[PDB]
Amino acid sequence: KIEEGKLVIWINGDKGYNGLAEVGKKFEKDTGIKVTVEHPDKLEEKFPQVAATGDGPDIIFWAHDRFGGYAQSGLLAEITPDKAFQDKLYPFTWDAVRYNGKLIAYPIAVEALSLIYNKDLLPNPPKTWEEIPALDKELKAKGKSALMFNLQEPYFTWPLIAADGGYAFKYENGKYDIKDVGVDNAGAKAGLTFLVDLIKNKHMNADTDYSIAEAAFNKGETAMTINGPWAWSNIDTSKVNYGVTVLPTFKGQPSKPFVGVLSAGINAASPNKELAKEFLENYLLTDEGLEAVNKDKPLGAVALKSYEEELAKDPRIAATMENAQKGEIMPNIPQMSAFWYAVRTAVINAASGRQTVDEALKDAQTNAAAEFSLQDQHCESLSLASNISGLQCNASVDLIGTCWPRSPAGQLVVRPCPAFFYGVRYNTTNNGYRECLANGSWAARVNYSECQEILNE
Ligand SMILES: OC[C@H]1O[C@H](O[C@H]2[C@H](O)[C@@H](O)[C@@H](O)O[C@@H]2CO)[C@H](O)[C@@H](O)[C@@H]1O
Repeated sequence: KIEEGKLVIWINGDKGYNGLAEVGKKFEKDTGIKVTVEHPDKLEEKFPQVAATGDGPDIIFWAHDRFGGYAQSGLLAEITPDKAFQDKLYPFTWDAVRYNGKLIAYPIAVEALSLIYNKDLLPNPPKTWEEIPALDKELKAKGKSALMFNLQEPYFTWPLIAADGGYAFKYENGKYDIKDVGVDNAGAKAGLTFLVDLIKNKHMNADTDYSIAEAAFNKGETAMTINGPWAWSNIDTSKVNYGVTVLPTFKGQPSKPFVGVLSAGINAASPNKELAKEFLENYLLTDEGLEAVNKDKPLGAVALKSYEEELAKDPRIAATMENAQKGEIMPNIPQMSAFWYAVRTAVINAASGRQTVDEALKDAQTNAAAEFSLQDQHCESLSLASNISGLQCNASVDLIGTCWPRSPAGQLVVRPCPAFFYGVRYNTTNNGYRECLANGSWAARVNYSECQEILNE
């Protein structure tokens, strides 16, 4: 458990943490409270793993789209800023952090991906995606490359996939339809087909991650990169003469990046709740506070009206806003992470040719919509027919495909042993045993010691 009398904050390592550290350093010699800022790898997934065990940081910075999930697991306190404080920020940023009626975080900044290009290597930037393959074949000559960006994270490839009709969840009569998923329609299919083709013809390498693309652009090896306002800082230091511009169109349609609002949540387990509120409202979300972070790594447009009034003239902020305009603010519904993971997997499996586009994307449809396997359905039909009173274990299938049907609590359940002729599973004459516990959980212990064939296999 986190201790009382300090503040532990987590932010992504691509953001201006050292800028945030100074705000906490100003906070420290003002109230007398130690603020230590960290930036763990895989933060957005690490937070729920530590939190639910009452162990996270006090405050957490991530784009708003993950917050609905956190809120549903009960990891976030609901924030209580007065009407005076709410007026200091843009209404739409508040919408982004509003979940099931309640405000669940403080909005900080509006992020959108932009096309970044090298002016010395590329006077005029391409307007269409279709002309980049033609462009890279010219840059073959001078040992340079047209375009590299993070192909590991579907945030970067989504703008292309969304362009021609692909979407996450259908919005419908003031709500998202979590079963209606635009991940393998004609539009999404086209977009990825096009991406996959850039790698086949060797215009990009499927193993290109964030820091590979970053290093390539900033040293002058590549002509373009796709990135957000945080990236700018290092590019300045590099002294590369760069432009920030509207993302290329695909099939005459604009790229549609998913816009994120950087946001700060309060750990529901954290005792230091008022102290956390004290920090964000009075120290971070201020001209000074936000300026300090922005200097370190640019935030984009900021949620605080007053300080946004300052940054507005920056042509690069304009470009961010032009792209954000073409795209959309992400939903914050708890299914967003199932969506992201689906697309993350689709893109990588296709990127490496483990799957075709259509296989990769039909899988993504499955994944994103939280749909039931055939195996799931088969197993659930095993008890539906006969009725039990009281606590029950839900049907589930274990990692060797044994179906443990819905069963009464506190009972031993007997199922046929698995065996496999090559890929073909079948059931033997022997049995495996598993207890359904008094509390409706399946026991971790599964006795397979009589399963003669599988032991031999
Ligand atoms: O790649 C999917 C990923 O995209 C977004 O994460 C962004 C984040 O919002 C940006 O601020 C920046 O740090 O880059 C991240 C991409 O690595 C979503 O916010 C996130 O939920 C999603 O998984």
